[PDB]
Amino acid sequence: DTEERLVEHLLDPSRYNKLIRPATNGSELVTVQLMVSLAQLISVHEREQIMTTNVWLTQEWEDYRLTWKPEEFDNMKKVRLPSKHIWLPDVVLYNNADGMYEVSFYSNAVVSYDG
Amino acid sequence: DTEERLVEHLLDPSRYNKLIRPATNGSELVTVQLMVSLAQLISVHEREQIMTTNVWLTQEWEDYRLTWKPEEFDNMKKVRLPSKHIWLPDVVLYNNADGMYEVSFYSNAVVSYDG
Amino acid sequence: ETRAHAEERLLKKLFSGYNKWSRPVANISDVVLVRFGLSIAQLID
Amino acid sequence: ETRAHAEERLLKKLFSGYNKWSRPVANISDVVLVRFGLSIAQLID
Repeated sequence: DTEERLVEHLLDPSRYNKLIRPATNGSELVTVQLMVSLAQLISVHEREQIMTTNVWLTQEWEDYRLTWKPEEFDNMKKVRLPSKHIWLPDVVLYNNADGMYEVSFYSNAVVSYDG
Repeated sequence: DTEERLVEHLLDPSRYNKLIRPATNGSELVTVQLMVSLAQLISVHEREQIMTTNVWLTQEWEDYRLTWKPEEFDNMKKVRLPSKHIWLPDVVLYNNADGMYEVSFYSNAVVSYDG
Repeated sequence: ETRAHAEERLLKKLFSGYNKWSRPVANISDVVLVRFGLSIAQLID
Repeated sequence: ETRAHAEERLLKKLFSGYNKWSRPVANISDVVLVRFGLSIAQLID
């Protein structure tokens, strides 16, 4: 019950906007910390020069307009949010072949009270 | 007639929210009983180390906000509902190759009045 | 007076309060009859 | 006052009366200039 009201409070279209990025203090840069972890190395087609891998890329970034008071919402530290709604920086293989560029599943994103 | 109004009462977007999982009294565990049934063993490609099989995985979980009074509506015991609308736990194979993770058909789900 | 204008009013009227996931039957005990048939365009392989 | 809020106000004002399919030109007789450019990432095969 409380999670529903909390998510409705955070993801209000009038209050939160998906298009513009968050920024403070005269266009300060928003740092994105990414690191890769490969689950299995599928194949290496040497004849076609193609390496097929299965990759999890974990991305961290700070965001200020998503902060909430944790004490009011029953002391919740973390909440799930759909990746399609909240803003996210696009990260894609720049030298990728075979057309496919972006990630597949668009998993849900964890959001802490700090932002 | 009563079936339509009952389904509309259950699946009201302003009343039921899919993005949040059910919980009572601060993150109590919701159990998920799943069991597998092997339809047939389709193929085994040992050259690429891939086993293609036909599987029916049955999932059962208790849910409380979908309950309804049976005495009010012509003593209806069970109702069918679409999968994409009601919440469903994500149970996909990890060691799965070929990228494909989630199930294909997204069949209807039976719901009893108990929950 | 045109045919399209009348069909538009019909389509607006019947889809006004119609549901998709409700199994359309008069009573709970009554059944439906799904006449089923096949045709083969070609036998690929 | 903050920059993000100003950009939000701009984006809200801008898309109020903008239609996608309409070809944006001052007059019908006037033309547009589409500067076009290519770049080769790689030659796959």
